[PDB]
Amino acid sequence: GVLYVGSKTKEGVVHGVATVAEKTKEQVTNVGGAVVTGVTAVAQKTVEGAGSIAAATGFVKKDQ
Amino acid sequence: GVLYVGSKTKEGVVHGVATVAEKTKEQVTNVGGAVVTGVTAVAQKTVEGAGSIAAATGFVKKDQ
Amino acid sequence: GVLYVGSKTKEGVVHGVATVAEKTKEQVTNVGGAVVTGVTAVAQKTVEGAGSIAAATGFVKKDQ
Amino acid sequence: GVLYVGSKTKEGVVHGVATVAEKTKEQVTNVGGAVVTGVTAVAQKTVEGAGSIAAATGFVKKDQ
Amino acid sequence: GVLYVGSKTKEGVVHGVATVAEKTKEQVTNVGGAVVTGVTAVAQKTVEGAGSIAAATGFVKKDQ
Amino acid sequence: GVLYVGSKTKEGVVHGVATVAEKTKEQVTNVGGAVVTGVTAVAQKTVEGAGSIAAATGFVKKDQ
Amino acid sequence: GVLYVGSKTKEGVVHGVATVAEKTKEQVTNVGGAVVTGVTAVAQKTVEGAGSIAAATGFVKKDQ
Amino acid sequence: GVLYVGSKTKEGVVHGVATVAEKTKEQVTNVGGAVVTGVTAVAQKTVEGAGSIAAATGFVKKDQ
Amino acid sequence: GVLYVGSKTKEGVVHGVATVAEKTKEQVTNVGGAVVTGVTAVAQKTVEGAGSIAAATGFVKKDQ
Amino acid sequence: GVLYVGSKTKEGVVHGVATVAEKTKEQVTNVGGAVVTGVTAVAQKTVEGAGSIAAATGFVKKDQ
Amino acid sequence: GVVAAAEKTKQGVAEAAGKTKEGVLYVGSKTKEGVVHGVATVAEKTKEQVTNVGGAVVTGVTAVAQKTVEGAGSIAAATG
Amino acid sequence: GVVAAAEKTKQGVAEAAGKTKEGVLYVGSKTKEGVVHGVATVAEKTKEQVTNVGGAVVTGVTAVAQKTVEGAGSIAAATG
Amino acid sequence: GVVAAAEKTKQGVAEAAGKTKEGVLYVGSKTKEGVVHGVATVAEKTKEQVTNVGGAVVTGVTAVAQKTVEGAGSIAAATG
Amino acid sequence: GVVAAAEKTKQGVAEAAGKTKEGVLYVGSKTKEGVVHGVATVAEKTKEQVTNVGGAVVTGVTAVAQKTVEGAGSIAAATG
Amino acid sequence: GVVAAAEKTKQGVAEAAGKTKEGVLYVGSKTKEGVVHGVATVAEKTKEQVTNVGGAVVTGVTAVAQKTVEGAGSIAAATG
Amino acid sequence: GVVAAAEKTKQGVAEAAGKTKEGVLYVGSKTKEGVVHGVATVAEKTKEQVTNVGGAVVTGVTAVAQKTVEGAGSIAAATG
Amino acid sequence: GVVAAAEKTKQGVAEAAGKTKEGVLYVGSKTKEGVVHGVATVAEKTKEQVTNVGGAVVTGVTAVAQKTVEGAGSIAAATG
Amino acid sequence: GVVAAAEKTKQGVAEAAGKTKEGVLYVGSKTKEGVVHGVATVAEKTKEQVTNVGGAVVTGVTAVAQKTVEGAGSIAAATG
Amino acid sequence: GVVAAAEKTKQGVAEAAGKTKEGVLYVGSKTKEGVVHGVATVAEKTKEQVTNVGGAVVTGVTAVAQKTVEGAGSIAAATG
Amino acid sequence: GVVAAAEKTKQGVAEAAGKTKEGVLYVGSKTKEGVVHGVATVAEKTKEQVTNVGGAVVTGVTAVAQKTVEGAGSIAAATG
Repeated sequence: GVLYVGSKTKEGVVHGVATVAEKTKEQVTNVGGAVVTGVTAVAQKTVEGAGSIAAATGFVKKDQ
Repeated sequence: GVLYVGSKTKEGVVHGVATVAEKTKEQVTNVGGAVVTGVTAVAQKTVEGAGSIAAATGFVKKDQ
Repeated sequence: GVLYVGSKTKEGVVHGVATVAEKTKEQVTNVGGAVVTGVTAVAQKTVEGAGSIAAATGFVKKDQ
Repeated sequence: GVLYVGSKTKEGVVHGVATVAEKTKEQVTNVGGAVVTGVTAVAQKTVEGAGSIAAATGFVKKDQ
Repeated sequence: GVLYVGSKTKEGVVHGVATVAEKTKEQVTNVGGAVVTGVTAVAQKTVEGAGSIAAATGFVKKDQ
Repeated sequence: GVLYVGSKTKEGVVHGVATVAEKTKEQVTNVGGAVVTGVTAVAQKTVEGAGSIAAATGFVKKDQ
Repeated sequence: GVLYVGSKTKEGVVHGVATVAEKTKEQVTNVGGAVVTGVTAVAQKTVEGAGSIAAATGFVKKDQ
Repeated sequence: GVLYVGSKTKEGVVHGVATVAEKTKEQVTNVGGAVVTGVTAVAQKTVEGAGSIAAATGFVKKDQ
Repeated sequence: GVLYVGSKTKEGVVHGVATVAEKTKEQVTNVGGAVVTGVTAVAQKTVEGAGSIAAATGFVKKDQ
Repeated sequence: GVLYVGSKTKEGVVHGVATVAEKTKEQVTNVGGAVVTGVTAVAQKTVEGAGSIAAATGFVKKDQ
Repeated sequence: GVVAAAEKTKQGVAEAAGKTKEGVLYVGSKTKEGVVHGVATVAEKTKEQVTNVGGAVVTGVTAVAQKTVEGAGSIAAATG
Repeated sequence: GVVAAAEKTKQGVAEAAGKTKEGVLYVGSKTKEGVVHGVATVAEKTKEQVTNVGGAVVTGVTAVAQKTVEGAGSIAAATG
Repeated sequence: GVVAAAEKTKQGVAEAAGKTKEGVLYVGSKTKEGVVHGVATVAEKTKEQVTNVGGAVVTGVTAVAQKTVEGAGSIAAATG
Repeated sequence: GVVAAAEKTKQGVAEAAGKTKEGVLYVGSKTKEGVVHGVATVAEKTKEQVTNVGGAVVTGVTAVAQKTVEGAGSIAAATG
Repeated sequence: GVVAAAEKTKQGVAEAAGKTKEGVLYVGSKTKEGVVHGVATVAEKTKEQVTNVGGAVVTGVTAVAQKTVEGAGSIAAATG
Repeated sequence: GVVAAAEKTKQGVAEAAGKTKEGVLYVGSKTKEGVVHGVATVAEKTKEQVTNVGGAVVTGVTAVAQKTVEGAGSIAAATG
Repeated sequence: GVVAAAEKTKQGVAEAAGKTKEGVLYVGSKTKEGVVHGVATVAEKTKEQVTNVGGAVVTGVTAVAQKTVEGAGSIAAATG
Repeated sequence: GVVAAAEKTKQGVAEAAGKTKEGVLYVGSKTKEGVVHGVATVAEKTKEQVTNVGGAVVTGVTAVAQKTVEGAGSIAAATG
Repeated sequence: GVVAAAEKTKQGVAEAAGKTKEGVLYVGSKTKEGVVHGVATVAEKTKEQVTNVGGAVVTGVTAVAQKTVEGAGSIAAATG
Repeated sequence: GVVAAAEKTKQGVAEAAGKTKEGVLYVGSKTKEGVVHGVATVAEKTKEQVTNVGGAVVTGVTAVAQKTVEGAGSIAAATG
């Protein structure tokens, strides 16, 4: 039989994200559009199937 | 038979996200759009099926 | 049988992302478009299937 | 049988991304287009199947 | 049987990307086009199948 | 049987990319075209199959 | 049997790319074309199959 | 059996590319063409198959 | 059996490319053509098969 | 059996390319043609097969 | 002295400050000192025998973090 | 003195400051001192025998982080 | 003195500052001192015998991080 | 003194500053001192015997990071 | 003094500064001091015997990073 | 003094600065001091015997990085 | 003094500066001091015997990086 | 003084500067000092015997990088 | 003084500068000092014997890079 | 003084400069000092014997790069 002593496994992982912002100046003017300027960390693992969205941020959907 | 002694497994995990913002200035003016500027951490694991949205932030949906 | 003593495995992983911004000035003016200017870390692992979007940020979809 | 003692494996990994921006000035004016100017780290691993988008940022889709 | 003692393997990996920008000035004016000027790190590994896009940034798709 | 003691293997890897820009001035004016001027690091490894795009940045697709 | 003690192998690798730009001035005016002026590092390894594009940047596709 | 003690192998590798640009002035005016003026490092290794493009930058495709 | 102790092999490699440009002035005016004026390093190794393009930069394809 | 102790082999390699340009002035005016004036280093090694282009830069293809 | 002033604004913020001194900050930081982790073993037959006479013996997995301000620190000490 | 002033703006921010001194910051930083990790072993028959008389013996996996301000620090010490 | 001023703007920011001194910053940095990692072993029959008389003996996997301000630091010391 | 001024702009930023001194910054930096990593071994029969009398002996995988400000630092010391 | 001024612009930035002094920066830098890595061994029969009397002996894989400000530093020292 | 000025521009940037002094920068740089890497061995029968009396002996894979400000530094020292 | 001025431009940049002094920069640079790498060996039967009496002996793979400011530095030293 | 001026341009850049002094730059540069690399050996039977009495002996693969500011530096030294 | 001026241009650049002094630059440069590389050997039977009494002996592959500011530097020194 | 001027051009560049002094530049340059490379040997039976009494002996592959500012530099020195 199979033995697993002290074994580690990572699948779809995100680890260690550091960010710093000192004395920064930002000016935005948006009209009917998207503007994104932030930290985003996403991890997904799908065994089977379809139509799985892990994350959706800052979007403008206007389908017809 | 199978033995698992002291074994570890990660699947779809997000770990360790650090952020700092000191003395920052931001000015935003939005009209009918999306603006995102924040920390976002998302983790998903789907065995099967479909149509599974883990997270949706800062969006403007106007379907017809 | 198979033995796994002290074995490690990474599949679809993102690790160690550091960012710093000191005394930076940014001015944006968007009209009906996309502007992205932020840290983004994404990790995916799909065994089978289709139609799996891990992350979607700063977009403008106007299908007809 | 197979033995794995102290063995390591990386597949689809992104590791160690450092960025610094000091005293930088940026001015953007966008009309109905895309402008991207940010750190992006993406890692994917697909065993089988199709139609898997790991990340999509700063886009303008207007299909007919 | 096969033994793997202290063995390492990298497949589709991106490691060690450093960037610095001091006292830089940039001015952009875009109309209905794409402009990209940011760090991008992407890693992919596909065992089989098709139609797998790891990353898509700063694009303008207007199919008919 | 095969032994692998302390053996290393790299396949599709990108490692060590350093960039510096001090006191640089850039002025761009784009109309309905593509302009790219940023660091890009991409690594791919495909065992079999087809139609796999690792990265696509700064493009303007208008098929008919 | 085969032994691999302390053996190294590189296949499709890109390593060590350094770039510096001090006090440089650039002025671009594009109309419906492509202009590229940035660091790009790409590494690919394909065992079999076809239709695999590792990277595509700064292009204007208008097929009919 | 075959022994590999301390053996090294490179296949399709690019290593050591250094570039410097001090006090340079460039002025470009493009109309419906391609202009490329940046560092590009590409490495490919294909065991078998066809239709594999490692990198494509600064192009204008208008097939009929 | 074959022994490989401390043996090295290079196949399709590019190594050591240094470039400097001080106080240079360039003025370009392109109409519907290609102009290339940048460092390019490319390395390929193909065991078998066909239709493998390692790199394509600064081109204008208008087939009929 | 064959022994390889401390043996080196180069096949298809390009090594050591240095370039300097100080106080140079260039003025180009292109119409529907190709102009190339940059460093280019290319290395190829093909075991068998056909139709393998390592690099193509600054070209204008208009087949009928 | 420092002076700040915002006028005729829909949104405004005026901040002024004299002498200032920042402090230490630790966000998401890890520190290990004297730690042992990840020890895996597989055996069929193990025999261990220790025989001590008038001495000091330390054995097994062990982590220590001593901090002796005055005097002698030792893991094992045997002074006759 | 420092002076800042914003006028006739829909959004405005005026900040002024005199002497300033920043501090230390640690974000997402790791530090190891005296650490042992990743030790894997496979054996069939193990025999270990230690025989000490009037001495010091240290053995096995061990991590130590000593910091003796005054006096002598030693892992094993045997003074007759 | 420093003076900054923004006028007749929809969005404006005026910042002024006198003397300034930045501080240390550590983002995503790693440091190892006295560390042992990645030790793998495979054996069939292992025998280990230690025999100490009036001495110091250190053995096995070991990591140490000593910092003795005054006095003598030693891993193993045997003074008669 | 330094003076900055922006007028008649939809977006404007005026910044002014006198004396300034930057500080140290570490982003994504690694440092190893006294480290041992990647040690792999395969054997069939191992025998190890140590026999010490009135001396110092150090053996096995070992990492040390000593920093003695005043006094003598030694891994193994045997003074009669 | 330094003076900067932007007028009649849709987007403008005026920055002025007097004396300035930059600082050290480390981005993505690595440093090794006293390190041992990548040691692989394959054997069938190994025998090791050490016999010490009143001396110092150091053996095995070893990494050290000593920094003695005043006094004598030695890996192994045996003074009678 | 330095003076910069931009007028009648859709986008403009005016920067002025007096005395300036840049600092050190390290991006993607590596440094090794006292390092040992890549040691591979294959053997069938190994025998090692050391016999020390009142002396210093150092052996095996070893990396050292000593930095003695005042006093004598030595890997092995044996003073009678 | 230095003076720069841009007028009647859609995009403009005016920069002026007085005295300036650049600093050191290191991008993608490597440095080795006291390093040993790439040592491969194949043998069938190895015998090693060392016999020291009142002396200093150093052997095996060894890398050292000493930097003694005042006093004598030596790998092996044996003063009677 | 230096004067630069651009007028009536769609894109313009005016830069002016007084005294200027550049600094050192290192891009993609390598440096080795005291290094040993690429040593391969194949043997069937190896015998090595060292016998030291009251002397200094250094042997094996060795890399050293000494930098003694005041005092005598030596790899091996034996003063009676 | 220096004067530059561009007028009535779609794209223009005016640069002016007074005194200027360039600095050192190193791009893609290599330097070796005290290095040994590429040593290959094949043998069947090797015997090596060293016998030292009250002297200095250095042997094997060796690379050194000494830099003694004041005092005597020697690889091997034996002063009675 | 120097004067440059471009007028009525679609693209123009006017540059002017006073006193100027260039600096050293090294692109793709190599330098070796005290180096040994490419040493290959094949033998069947090798015997080496060294017997030193109160002297200095250096042997084997050796590279040295000494730089003694004041005092005597020697590879081997034996002063009675």
